[PDB]
Order: sequence, then C-alpha cells, then structure tokens
Amino acid sequence: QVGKFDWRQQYVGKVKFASLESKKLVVATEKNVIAALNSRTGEILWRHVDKGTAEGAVDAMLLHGQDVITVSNGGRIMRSWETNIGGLNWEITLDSGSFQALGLVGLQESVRYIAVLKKTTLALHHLSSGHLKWVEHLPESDSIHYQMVYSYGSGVVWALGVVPFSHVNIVKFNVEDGEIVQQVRVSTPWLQHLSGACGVVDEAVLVCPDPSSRSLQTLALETEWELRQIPLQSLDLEFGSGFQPRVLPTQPNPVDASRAQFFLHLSPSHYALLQYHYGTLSLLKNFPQTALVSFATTGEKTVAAVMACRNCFNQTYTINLYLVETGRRLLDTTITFSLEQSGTRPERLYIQVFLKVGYRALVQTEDHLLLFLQQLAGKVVLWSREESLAEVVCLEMVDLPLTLGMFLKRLSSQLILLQAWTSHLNIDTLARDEFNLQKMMVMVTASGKLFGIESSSGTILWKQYLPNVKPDSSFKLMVQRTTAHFPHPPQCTLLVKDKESGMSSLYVFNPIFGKWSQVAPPVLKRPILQSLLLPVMDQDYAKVLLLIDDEYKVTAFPATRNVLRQLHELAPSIFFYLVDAEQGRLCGYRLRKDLTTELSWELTIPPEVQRIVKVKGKRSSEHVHSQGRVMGDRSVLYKSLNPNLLAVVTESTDAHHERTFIGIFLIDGVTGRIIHSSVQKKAKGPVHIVHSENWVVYQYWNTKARRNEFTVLELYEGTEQYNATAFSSLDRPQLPQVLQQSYIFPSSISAMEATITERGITSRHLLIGLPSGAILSLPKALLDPRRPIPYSPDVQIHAERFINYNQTVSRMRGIYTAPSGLESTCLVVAYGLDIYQTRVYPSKQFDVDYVLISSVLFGLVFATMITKRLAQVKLLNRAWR
Amino acid sequence: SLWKGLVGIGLFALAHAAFSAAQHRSYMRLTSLPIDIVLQTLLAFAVTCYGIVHIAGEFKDMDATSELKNKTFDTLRNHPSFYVFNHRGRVL
Amino acid sequence: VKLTTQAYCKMVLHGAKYPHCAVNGLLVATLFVDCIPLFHGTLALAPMLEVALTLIDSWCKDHSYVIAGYYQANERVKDASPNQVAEKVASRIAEGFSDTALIMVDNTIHVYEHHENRWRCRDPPEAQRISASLLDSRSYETLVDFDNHLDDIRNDWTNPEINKAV
Amino acid sequence: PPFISEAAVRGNAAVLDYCRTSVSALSGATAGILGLTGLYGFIFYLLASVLLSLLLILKAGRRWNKYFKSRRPLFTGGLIGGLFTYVLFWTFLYGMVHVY
Amino acid sequence: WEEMRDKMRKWREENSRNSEQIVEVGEELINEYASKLGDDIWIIYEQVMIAALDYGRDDLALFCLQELRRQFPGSHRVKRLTGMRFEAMERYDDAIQLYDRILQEDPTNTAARKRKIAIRKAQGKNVEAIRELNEYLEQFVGDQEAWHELAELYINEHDYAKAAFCLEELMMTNPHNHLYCQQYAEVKYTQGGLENLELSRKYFAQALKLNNRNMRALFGLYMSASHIASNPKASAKTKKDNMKYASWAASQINRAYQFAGSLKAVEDMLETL
Amino acid sequence: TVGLLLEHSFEIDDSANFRKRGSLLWNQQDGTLSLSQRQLSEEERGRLRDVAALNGLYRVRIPRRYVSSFVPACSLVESHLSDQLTLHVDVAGNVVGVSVVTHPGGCRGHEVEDVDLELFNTSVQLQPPTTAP
Amino acid sequence: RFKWAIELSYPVGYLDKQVPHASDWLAFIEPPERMEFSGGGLLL
Amino acid sequence: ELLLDSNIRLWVVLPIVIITFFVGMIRHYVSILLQSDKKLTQEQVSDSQVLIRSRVLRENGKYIPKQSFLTRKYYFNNPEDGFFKKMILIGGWINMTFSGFVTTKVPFPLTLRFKPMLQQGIELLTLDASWVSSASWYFLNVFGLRSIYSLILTNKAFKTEWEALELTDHQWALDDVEEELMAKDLHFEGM
Ligand SMILES: *[C@@H]1O[C@H](CO)[C@@H](O)[C@H](O)[C@H]1NC(C)=O
Ligand SMILES: *[C@@H]1O[C@H](CO)[C@@H](O)[C@H](O)[C@H]1NC(C)=O
Ligand SMILES: *[C@@H]1O[C@H](CO)[C@@H](O)[C@H](O)[C@H]1NC(C)=O
Repeated sequence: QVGKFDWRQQYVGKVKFASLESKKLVVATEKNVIAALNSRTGEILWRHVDKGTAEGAVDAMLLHGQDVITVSNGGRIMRSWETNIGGLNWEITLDSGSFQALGLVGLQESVRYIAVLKKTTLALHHLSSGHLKWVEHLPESDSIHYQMVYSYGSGVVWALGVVPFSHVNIVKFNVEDGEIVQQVRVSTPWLQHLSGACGVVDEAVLVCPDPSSRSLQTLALETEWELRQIPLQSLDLEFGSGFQPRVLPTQPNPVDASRAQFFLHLSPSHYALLQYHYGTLSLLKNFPQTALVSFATTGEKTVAAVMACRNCFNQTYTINLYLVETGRRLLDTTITFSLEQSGTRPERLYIQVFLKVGYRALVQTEDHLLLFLQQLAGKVVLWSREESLAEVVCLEMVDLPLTLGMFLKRLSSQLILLQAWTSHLNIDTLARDEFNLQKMMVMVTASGKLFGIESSSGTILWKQYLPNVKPDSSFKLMVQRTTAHFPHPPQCTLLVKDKESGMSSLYVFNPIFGKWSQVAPPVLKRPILQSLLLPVMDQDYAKVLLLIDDEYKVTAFPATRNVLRQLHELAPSIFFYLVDAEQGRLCGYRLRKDLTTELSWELTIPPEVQRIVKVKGKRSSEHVHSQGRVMGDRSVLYKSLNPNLLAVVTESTDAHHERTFIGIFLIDGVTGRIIHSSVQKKAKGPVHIVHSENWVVYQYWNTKARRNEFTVLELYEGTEQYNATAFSSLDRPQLPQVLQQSYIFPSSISAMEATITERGITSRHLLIGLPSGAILSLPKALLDPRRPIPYSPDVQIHAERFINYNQTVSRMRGIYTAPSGLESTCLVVAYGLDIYQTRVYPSKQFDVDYVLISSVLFGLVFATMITKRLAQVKLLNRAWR
Repeated sequence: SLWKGLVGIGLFALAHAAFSAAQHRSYMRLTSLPIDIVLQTLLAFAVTCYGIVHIAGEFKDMDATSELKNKTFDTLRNHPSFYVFNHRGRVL
Repeated sequence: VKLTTQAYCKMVLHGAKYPHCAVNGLLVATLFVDCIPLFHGTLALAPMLEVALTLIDSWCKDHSYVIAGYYQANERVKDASPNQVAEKVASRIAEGFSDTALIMVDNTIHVYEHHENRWRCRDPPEAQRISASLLDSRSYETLVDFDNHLDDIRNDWTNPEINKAV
Repeated sequence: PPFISEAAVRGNAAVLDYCRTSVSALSGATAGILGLTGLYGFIFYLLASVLLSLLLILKAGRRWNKYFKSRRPLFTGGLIGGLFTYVLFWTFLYGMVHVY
Repeated sequence: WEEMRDKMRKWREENSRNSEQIVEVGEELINEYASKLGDDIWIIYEQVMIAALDYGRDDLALFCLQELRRQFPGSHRVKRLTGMRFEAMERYDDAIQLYDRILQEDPTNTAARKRKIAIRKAQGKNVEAIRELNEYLEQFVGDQEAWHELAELYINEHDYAKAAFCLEELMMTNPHNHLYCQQYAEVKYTQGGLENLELSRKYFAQALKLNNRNMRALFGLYMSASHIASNPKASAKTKKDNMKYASWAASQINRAYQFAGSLKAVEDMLETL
Repeated sequence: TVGLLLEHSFEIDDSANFRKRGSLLWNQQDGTLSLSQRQLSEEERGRLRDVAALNGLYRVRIPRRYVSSFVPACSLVESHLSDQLTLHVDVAGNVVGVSVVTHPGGCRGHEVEDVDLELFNTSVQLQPPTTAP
Repeated sequence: RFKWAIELSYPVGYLDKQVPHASDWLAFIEPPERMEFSGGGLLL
Repeated sequence: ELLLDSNIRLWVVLPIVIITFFVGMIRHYVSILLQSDKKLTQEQVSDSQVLIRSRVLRENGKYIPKQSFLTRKYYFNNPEDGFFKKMILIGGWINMTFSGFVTTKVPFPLTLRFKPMLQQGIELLTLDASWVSSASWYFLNVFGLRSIYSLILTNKAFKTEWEALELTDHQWALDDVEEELMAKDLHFEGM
C-alpha cells in the first residue's frame, strides 16, 4: 500500500514571472511560490512556499546568471536564493514603498550593484552580502509619478516620472554621491502613463507613440531639447481604434547598451520590427497575423520567436524564428502544434535557445496549462503540466460501469467453464472490479476545468473547459444516476453562480467520458439560491434535484409528468431552510400541491454580538447500525438521531481576549425549535466542526490560557423508544439530554473530517490536518464524555499513526473520505495545493508463508500414512511377543 | 461392492448440486432458487440414506443358546494346547 | 475265528476316521459277517452305550441275529490291553452268547477268548489288500456311526452303501 | 429372555450409532446447501430422524424381538450427538455457498 | 474365491481337527497366494503346521517354522512350535529344556507348562499329569480348556466322583450350553445312586430345555425314568410320574421320527417298560 | 418589564390572517415570563377543528421588539389544549426565537365534543444559553 | 429286564463333609424510516 | 451481507478442518504406540482370578446343587482356612497465524451473550454474533471430530468379598423345570 496505491502529486499554480537560462529553469506563481522545474520532464527540486495571502505576494523576479533575486510583501523584503538547492544566501528588509520598478546596474563593466524605485527614495545595495551601499531621495516625490528607471551600464542611472496628462520629468544620478544631476521637465499632457508604453532602444533614448497624429515623440536622452519628433505617416502604419500601443525593447546585457532594433505593438494582431539609427528609423518587417512574440539572446546573437495562426482554426498555431538585426526568416525551425480543447488561447510565451540553430519554447495557455516544446519531429511536447489543480473546490467519487432444459443448460455451462480453465493453462478498456476500490474521481476547479482520474496512479483520462467563469464563484456538484436503465447512461450535474449578477448556469454531463448529454437544461432566468436532491427516482432513474428561485418558486430539471405527479402527491413532506449571514437570519419554507412555498418558520440573531460562521448537516448517504449504547449493567441507553437536525456556530464582533466567546446552536430544519443553545467563553479561535449521526465536535482557542482545545457533544433521549419505526419530527416533544466535555489539543489545526464505511459497523475516526502537512487519525471512542481517566491531562500526540509519514501536504484546505465495497477501508483524499490519496484500516483489515500451508498439509498426511503401518506392526509383534 | 458404489454415486451427485448452487449464486449476485437443483440434492440424500442403512451392518440375536443350537461335542472336546501325537496317523 | 471282508473293512475304516481318540464297535455274525462302528470318544460312559445295546438287541431280535463280538481300539499305539470297560462289555456279551469274541487291533489283530479265564489269546490275506485299496481310495469320509445318528437322525447305522460298494 | 450374549448388544448399538450420526451429518449438509433457518431445519432434522427410525424398523421385520427388547432406541437412539453434527454442517455449507 | 480362507478360519473358530482338508486347502494358499492374503499369513503357518504334523508329513513343518523364525526370531511362542516337533520325533528332554528356558525367563507363560503336562499324558503317567495340572490350576484358577480335560482324565481313570466337581465349576461360568449339562448328567447317572439319578434327570431336562433339540439327553431322560420306575426304593408317586414322563418322551420321539420322513424296533424298546 | 404580543393564525389554505390570543409580560430585572389571554369563541373553534380535519397547522408569531413557528392541529385538539412555549434568547438579552410544541404526541383521534378547550392549559418557559467549561 | 445295568467304580475347594432481555432483541432492531426531508444551506 | 473474498474461504476454512482431523488421528496412533506393559507377577493374577471365582459363585450359584455350593462357600468362609483368612500449543500456533477474520454464518439467530466466545479476536462490538471468527472454527471442529472418531474407530477387597459371601443362600432354582418342559410339547421342525 505504501508503494501500491498511495500517490502524491504536487503543483505550484499559474505563473506570473519566470526566467530561463544548465538543465533547470525558474518560475514564480500567483500562490507566492518559487520553483526550479526540470527542463526535461515535469518535476520539482525546491518549493519554498512562504505565505498564501497577500503579505507574501511577489512583485518582481530577476536572476543574475546563477543567483535569483526576489521581492515580497509589497516592497518590504528582498531575498537572494541560490538557484541550485534553494539554499538562501542573504536576506534583508526595506522601508515602505509602492515598488514602482526594479533594475540592475554596474560601475563600468560589472554587475556589482542593483537599483530600486519605491516612489519615495532610491537605493543601491551590494549583491553578495546584501549590506546597503547608498540611499537618497526624489526631488518632490508626491506629484510626478516616478514610475521607471534605466541604466546603460557605465557611470550613471536615470529616473523618470510623469503624471497622466501634465508633463514628464527626467533625472540622472551618479554612484557614490546620490546627487541629482540636471533634471529635465518637458510638457506632453496626452499620454496617461509611461510604464507599458515606452522604452529605451539604444543608450540614451525615450520613445512613445501618440495615436493622435500617429506620431512618435522621441528623445536622445543624453542631450536634447524638447523631445524631437518623427511622424508614423511616411509609412502605412495606422494605429488601432482604441488600442494603447507600446514598445518592446531588449537588453540582454544590462551593462552594455540595449540593441537598436525593437518590436512595436500597434493593435491586438499587429506587430512591427523597427530599427533606430542616429535620427532616422529603418523599418524591416511587419506582421498582421501574430498573437504573441518574444525576444531571446545567446552569447552574442539575438533572435525573435513569433507565433502565428495557420488558417482560431483547430488551434493549429505555428512558431518561427526571425533574426532581429535583419528580419530574415530561417528555412528550418518551424513548429506546428495544436491543442485539445475548443476555446483555449495561449496568452503567454517564453524561449530557451541553444547555440547549435535550434530552441525550445514554453507556453502558458489560458486554462492553466504549461507546454514545453522541442523542435524535433517525433513527440513535439516534451512535457505538459497541469497547474489548474492548485485550487480545488469540490469533488466526488463515482463507481465504474459493469460488463430438464435447465439441467442441459447446467451441463453446457459446466463444460464451458472446464474448457476455459483448461485453455488458460485507458478509458474504453475498463470496468468496475469486485470489492471495488477504483472509484473514479471527478474534480471541479475554480478556473473552469473539469477532470477525471482513476484513484490509483492518478491519470487524467478526460478533460473539459467551460468558459465565462470568474475567480470568485460558487459551485455545487450533484450525482443523479449510476449505471441503470441500460439504454440510459449515467449523468451528473453542476450548478454555477457568477457572484456579480446573481445569475446561474446548469451544466450537465456524463462523468465517464466527459460529454455534455443530449438533453438541454431549463434556462435559469432568475438567481437561484439553494438545491437538494430528493432521492425519489422517476421512470428514468433520475433524482429530481429541485432548485429554489429568488422569487421563492421551484424548478426541477427532469420536469416530466410522472415526477410532477409524485410531487403533487407528497409535497408537504419536503422543507427548505435558508440563511442570511449579513444580518443573521434564518428562514424555513415548504411546498404545496402545485409548486409554491409558504413560509413556515423564521429565526433571527443580533448581528452585532453574534456572527454566523458556518452551517452543518448530516450526509443523506449514511447508514446507522446500532440504535443504542448498551451500558455495563445490561442497560440500554437510546440515542437521538434526528436526520433533519443541523448545527450552527457563531462568534462575536469584539476581538478582545477579555470577553470573546463562541456560540453554538442546534436546530431542527423542519419546525425551527432549538434543542440546545450553548456558549463557550474566553474563546475567539477560528472553528473547525464535525456533525455525525448523533455526536458533534468543534475545535477552538482559549485566550485565557492561549492554547487549543476541543469540545464534544452527545445526545441521548433515555431508556424508551418513542414511535420506533417512523420518526416524524412534527411529533417529538421530548427534547433529549445532552452530555459534553472539553479536552485539549497541544497544536494548531487545519481541515478536519470523519471516516465512513457503509453499514457503519467499524470504529469511526477523525482525520486532522496540521499546518506542517501531517495528517492524523484519532479514535472517536477516546473522546467519550462519560469519563470521571480524568479530565484529560494533555491527551496524547502519537507520531506512529500519521498516515502521511513523509508525503506531506502544504496547506490542507479540506479533506474527502468515501466508502469502499469492502466495509473495512475508506478512500481518503487531501487537497490543499498538493494532492494525496490513500486508504485507511480502522479495524486492521479484518476481511482478508503461503507455501507452508500445503507443506504442513502434506507433511501431516504422509506422517499419518507412515504411522499407520508402524502401529499395525508393533501391535502384531506384541501378539507374538 | 454394489452398495458402496451406489453411495459414492449419490454423494457425488450431491456435491455436483452444491457446485451448481455456488455458480448460480454468483450469477444471481452479479444481477431465489430453482427446481432442478432441489430434486437432485434430495435424490442424492435419499438414495444415500437407503444404501448406508443397508451397508452399515447386520443385526445379531441376543439369545446365546441360539448360537449353540448346532455345536457338536467333538468340536468342543479337542483342546488344542493338550494335543499329543502318538497315534495311528503315523502309520498312514 | 473267521472274520468277513466287510467286517475288517469297516473296522479299520472306523479306526482311521477318528484316530486321535479310542473307539469301539460291536460285531454281529463263528462267522462274523457284520460290524457296528457305534462310538468314537471317551467310551467310559454307560447310558448311551446302554440304549445302543438295547436298540441293536431289539433290532437283531426282529431279524433274529445275535451279538457275536466286541472290539476296542486305543489311541496309544503301544497300548493293546483291556481296561475295566471292555471286560464288563464282553462279560455281559458272553453271558448272552457264551462264545463271544473280544478284539484289539495292534494298528502298527489280537483276538481273545474267555473260558473261565481272563480273555486269553486264540490261534492267530486278500481281504487285507482289499481294505487297504479302499482306504487309499479315500472313502472313509462318508461312514456314519451311532454318534452321528444321535447328532443327526438323518444318518443310518446299517451303512448299506459301503456294503454294496465292495 | 433369561440368558444374554452381551456382545451382539454392543454390535447392534454400534451400527445404530454409525447410521444415526452419519445421516445426521448428511442432513446438516443437504440443509446447509439450500440454506433455511430456525423452524424449517429443525423440522428437517426431526423428519429425517423419523425416516431413519422407520427404515431401521423395515430392516428388522416384525421388530424381531430377539434383537431388541423394546422399540425405544429405534426412535430415540443417539439423538444429541447428531445435533452437533447437524448444526456444524449447516454452518459448513451455508458458509461455502450462501455466503461466498 | 474367498471361500477357502474363511473355511480355514472356521476350522480355527471351533477347534475342528480334520487334518486332511486343512493341508489340502492350505498348501495352495501358503505356496502361491501369499500376496492375496496380505499379512493374514503368520497364523496360517501355525494352523497348517500343527495339523500337517498330525498327518505325519513332517516336510512342511520346517518350511513353516523357518519363516516364522525369520519374521519373529526372538520370541517365546514359536519356542512352543520348536518344542512340539521335538516331541513328535520322540525327543522329550529337549522339549522340556526348550520350555524351561522361556518359563524360567518369563513366567506367566502357561502354554509351556501345559505342554509339559502333555508330555506326561503322552508317556502314560496320569497321576503325575493330574498333580502337575492341579499345581498349575492353583496359580491360574480358571481355565475352562483345563477343567474339561481334567474331568476327562478323572473319567479315564474310572473315578466318577471328583469329575463332577470340575464340571460343576465348568457349568458355573457359561450355563447357556447344553453340552456341559448333559455330560454332567451322563457322568452322574453312570455314578449310580438315587440322589445322583434324580439330579441326573433334572439336569438332563434342564439341558434339553435350552436347545430343545438335543437327542442324547432325551434318551437319557427316558432311560432314567424307566430305571426309577423299576427301582423298588421310591414312593409310588415318583414311579407313576416318571412313567408319565417316559410315555410323553416316547410320544415326542415318535413325533421326531415321523418328522424325519427301525421305527418298530425303537417302539418295541419303548414299550419294553 | 415589557409586554409582547402573540398572534395565532390558522386557516384552510394555510394562509395568514393573524389575530391575537393575548400578551406576554416579561420582567427583565430578575427574569420572569407570564401570559394573559382571551378565550376561544364558537367560530374560532369551528375553524380550528375543520383545519384539523385536513391536518392543517397552527401558527404562532411574535415580533423582534419578527419570528414565528408552527405546530399541527391533530396533535393539539385531541390533547385537551396542553401546549408548551419557549422563548430562546441571547447572552446580553435580545429575542432570538420561539418554540412551540404540544403535549403528548398526536393523531389518535378521540374528540371530546370540544368543551374541554376553554382554559388553554399552557406552560411557558424561557432559557438563556447554557454555558460550558 | 435290565440286561445292561453296569456299575463301575486338592481339587481345590473340594471336601465331602456335608457341611452346612432487552439487549438480545436490541441487536435485531430495524432502523426506522424517515418521513420529512429538509435540505438547503448557506444561500449560495 | 459482508461481501467477502473467496481466498478467505479456501485458505482460512480448510486448513483448520484438515489439521484438527489429522492431528487427532495422529494422537490416537501415538497413544497406541506409547502404552507399555505393566505385568508384575503371578501372585496378584492368582488373587484376581480367585476373586472373580468367588464373585461368580456368588451370582450364579443357582444352577448347581446345594451341597457343592455349600462346600465352596464354607471353604471360602471356613474360620482361618478361607483364602480371605490369611491442544495448547496447536491452538496457540493456529490462532497466532489467523489472528482476526470473519469466516461464516449460522442460519439461526443468537442472542448477544454468545458473542464473546464465537469471535474472540475481533474488536467490532457491533456485529450480530451469528458471524464467526476463525479460532472458534478450530474449537468447534475439535468437538465435531471428537464425536466422529468414535465412528471411524489388597486385603480390603479380600474382606469385602468374604463378608459379602457370608450373607448368601443356595436358591437351587431347579425344582420345577421338569414339568415346565413336560408341560405342553416339544418343538423342532427345522432340520
Ligand atoms: C483538428 O486537429 C486534429 C489534430 O489531431 C487534426 O487531425 C484535424 O485535422 C484538425 N481539424 C481540421 C479541420 O483540420
Ligand atoms: C408512529 O407513527 C405511525 C404513523 O402511522 C403510527 O401508526 C404509530 O402509532 C406511531 N407510533 C406510536 C407508538 O404511536
Ligand atoms: C396541563 O398540563 C399538565 C402537565 O403535567 C398535563 O398533565 C395536563 O393534561 C394538562 N391539561 C390539563 C387540563 O390539566
């Protein structure tokens, strides 16, 4: 098992910055991560994840040939990694800034010193150590938007600034002084920025285009007065309608000046390749059908990679090289590839170059993918990496599909089996297996990418992309049918919100092959609020999956006659409960013969001293075996199940440790009566809760002893069995009795869940996720509240039951546990930016030296038949004495 | 050895019935009990009971004097461990 | 003293059928013409001997034949002498005939005679070889005698088949 | 009768025990195959015991009282030691077939 | 085929020495069916020998004894078979020594001392046989095969007073066989005496009761009845009831011979008294 | 102390025509709750029993100083009017919600000619939240 | 007419001297059916 | 209802049966190979034989005459002349090898107090006892085959006997058999 069925994949996310150039590259992604991927196959060397939230946000990557350089926490920090083993070499912190830009400079030929621009001052540090060298200030520093920087290596360092629509100001500094050399100030109130518009082509240059007049404002920045001008009208180079165009210069060595030639970006699909002489432009080439382009440079040569649509159409994009100084296309080095999906656009490109020429490409396509392309004619993708899985939302696990005359039939069958025995001695080729453990996984993702995996050596078998999906939305996953009504296939469903319009969408498909089914859903006109499954199957096996409007009306997807009849029959045995966290109000509605809802209960909370956090309900896919807990003295003690129960948890708005508290509420979804309303004082901590068949558990933080704790609840009615066959919640006056206790836990916590295995026989465990990535299994029966075994003195930590011994997980945003067919194993899954899968053995696998068996068998048999003939003989020779 | 063969035959028929029931159960689980298997097992049971009755043994009377109805004096006189050979058989 | 073929024949046949134990027989004729093998065994017991005496006496009085001799044959090959039993037997037989003959086969023929004296001796052919040939023809297995009659009535103490055989 | 052999007694008891225990095992199996619970299989054991008693009666013929002074053991016989065998063979074949 | 092994175990089951059929039917099995018998052979080598010896042959004897030595070299039972053939060829002191060895080294070996008695019985000395036998019995009181031969010996010595003791002891350990009873009657009638004769008639009838088919004791009953009914020492009641007994026995014997299908001779005997 | 209304509503169409059945009086200082009602005249009783024929509902409602709840008729009418009301609140003192349940059980069926149901044999009791260790 | 009335004439112990409850059924209980259904949650 | 593997059936059920059967057979044969002789001498043999003689005489001294009975009784009771006048390891191993399974089922319902013995290894404490362990299979087959094997295979006593012979009668029991036979008829038609 440790090497048979448990696997770990780990990801880093969607790139922001990166840098190529022996057999390693570097990235830096949205999720505050650094990595050193292998340039021959997808694999990692050193993740150095620091912090999920903003305070570890990267702002500029920059390497040095063997040393990386980094900036985190909104301009504060500056580290220096190694690029080989992630071994940090130095680290410092800086003063508050907006971090307008970053650079890298030298004295005359060197790379000793580096620059920074925080919009308030300017710095110069050493590199090997990190000890600062000098700092100084900007002239005015509050009104001229000091957005950029430039060196040409030797001597000095410039610094620009411009407000949207008044004028530009220019500066120049010299090392070892920090003094402001002459600062020019010229008027150009038509530009609105200079960050993504302009750039220095060769060794003192500013250049920016004015679509008005379709002209270029230019400046030999060393010595010139009033930004001499060149119109882009001599040539047929019209701009775009509302496109902000810009420049793309190059500087493969920061100490030697930038190359004259440069790209220019006119319109979404219009690029040009200009070259700058002393005062005159020399144009080489223009491309009207380009999506993306990049520069790159070898020791001395310099190239330009370009992408093109061939005939957009089957996404068959071509890639080519052109030489920068000249324009020449190179006969060889023409790649043609194509994607798998229908709407999927690259939006990114990086280049690696040899000196044989040849090259390799890196492509970060829209739907969170990474391709590494090589020039050869065989397998053209050298590796493909799927980064969308770095943020999973919800998932599910589905089962795989299935494959006297009586006496004569028996004879025939037996003969067939005899013949068989004697003779003996991918998506389309598999089916479920006995005591099933395959349990195909279906996961959904926030970038809009549906997957499918085997759960054993996880292999992506199918994929799907659904567009127009925001970063912050809300999903819910519902499984309708599994392998019945043979002319009918399986099908699952998916409900999506948009978070801005309240709109909703219903996408239905088949989990096995990945195709949208033949039928269409009803078009969701109004914002939908909630959903339930209603496990009553129509003529077609489909569960109805009712939905609730914002007009408090109903809609069912399989709105057929039979289903509506069933509803017109059994409407009043169905109830919805809704919640509003802003003001803290809950409501409960019902059905009618026709499809309307008439308010049934309501309940509020003061939102200034209590704030709902989360809501829990029992899983409908559970079975409970024992209705009682037999005491030590031949005494039964029945337990209250109340399927329709639900738990609510709250905490205050005052965050002082003096009077901060957590609130608990237990409620019945149908009526609206409280079974229990509890309060735990001197606690603030974020909560983590579980709600089983009849027990409840939550974790919290004690600010008077500054340490973590649990609290556990159990519910028993008594010694009698009120109406032991029907359990209508409209008829129970007898509110049960509560037992609870508060143990302690010595550490922090992350997501928690409980095991499960159908028929609920075996012991039930709790899976805990620590911050270090350790998972931990805990037996429920240890937490029993019928303990005098005192009030626990540091209930133990045991590092001998950790599932993930060294297969750690990073963040652990959640956990999933699903049932087997074997009743002693549960299938586990952990997301959290690096996936995990395994099995558990709560009862030691009690339902499953081999040769030694037959060895002792035949040894005994022969010893028997050898001892017989000895007994006979000895008896006979007794007779004769 | 007729009866023993009969017994073996019936018993083997019963075991075949068991095998058929096992395969039938596997097939039905993949998707209560037929007639033929039942008649077969009962056939084997009864035809084994009859034979094992006939073959176990034969009853013996418990009145001893019935055994010695025909026990002539001459057989009961000659005591072997006092045999002695000086007689006319020598002269044969 | 003249002994008939069948007399000596049945005599030695009986002597050979039950050799391990002594035997006796009763002769009826002095020209002996018939013998009776009656007993085989202990012979020191009166009642069966007495009913045999009475029955044979009555049957030969029906046929008006007399009892003409006794014979005894021991199992000890070297013993050829009379004990009390043969003495009394021949005493009563002589009382009835006063010319009776006592016989003891050497087995390796010692006919006696009593005239006021303890059964002294008397003056001592083809029939010998006749009987020998019969014996070597293995026919003594179908000879019935009084004891067999008392066991199975279905036998016959006249032994007619062996008589006609010769 | 007055004078008893006291050996043929043991022979007859032994053959009875043989037949009884064996048919008990056989019934346990033939029941464990087509598994049936509680009342039905007790009915089965008892009906089979009765069949055995009847067959032995047939075998004797007029009860041949020289063999048996009383018809009691024909019916009762050794009936407890057959129960254990019966349940054991229920177990065996129910297990093998009607479970897995 | 199996007939012959069972008919050669029959003659071992009822001590029926008929030793011409034994050899004739055995020699075949012992020569050319050794395999078939399957280790039921080491007794056919001892039944055949101890009877083929009495036939006189003396060539198969050693053919058996040597194999017996082969499989069972060290023993004390085959020592007996070596000490028997010795006394067959008139070697008695060698036999006594051969016995004395095992006896001196392993008492509770009755067979040996039994054969020692057999030697004396052979020679002729009966008094000494009796003494030795009783001295043995003292140690091992109860051996029916002894008692019966002891009574037969007391008979052969013409003493009909102490034998009845031995038979009484013998009919106390298995009183469901007619033979012992009718022989006790036969020896106590021949003993003479009124008390003896009434005891005799009683045990006669008690014997006949069991089998209801013995003829000897029936004739004995008749003869004893006639004897009392012509004995001038008994009450008239005895005489008349014994006459009735004799008449009823006569009628029953008439029934017997009727069932059979001479008659006249036996009827004349019957009406004699 | 304060007062608080208590509207009680029941019809055939499970609709809302909410009317009064009296008030509650709450003393905050020590903490005590009491009721003051009016009785049910004929038409109210007929309405209640016919609603009961269809297994309709009895609804109770009070304001936040709103909040509601419901309980069937079948479990009440045959109970000779033994209801139990609770008023759940927060730590500092704020109405949170209501809870109404009838004693005992429901739907055995025995009607009493509706002349026991003129005293509202009710019980009322409230609770702050049970603290824990 | 008695023709043949014949008269002929340490054995240890021989001398001629004419001397004179709930839980049981608990295990069998069937889980009761539920009647009401209640679904929803936290208002998407 | 627990869907189970067949490898369980074969390699768990059958070895138990086979092993207990054959080891019981082997124990029988070795016990036959162990019994030595305890013959000591002729003295106690003689004493035992004469004791059995006395017991017999006591019980069936009603088929012989009066006087002989009396001679023997007096001799045995004559003053001063009477001869009375002077599993563990195998179980451990097998349980050690099959430590925790669920083998099979019994078709009739058991109460819960039967549970701790049938399973004896398993910490489930929720199953109806009708589901059995492996070791219990061993302990049960022990009994089944202990019932099938039968198919396939001093001066004190002296004085007790003397005293028990004191209180004894003759009870000839031989005084009417004559008429009993003579009563009705004789019976023989089977020759
Ligand atoms: C779409 O892409 C596939 C790549 O496998 C190619 O075979 C196919 O021809 C493309 N479609 C068209 C219309 O060419
Ligand atoms: C439970 O509810 C059913 C519903 O029909 C009812 O028949 C039964 O009587 C109830 N149980 C009790 C104990 O009243
Ligand atoms: C009032 O409440 C009590 C509470 O115990 C209950 O027993 C009784 O039935 C109710 N009704 C009347 C009229 O007392």
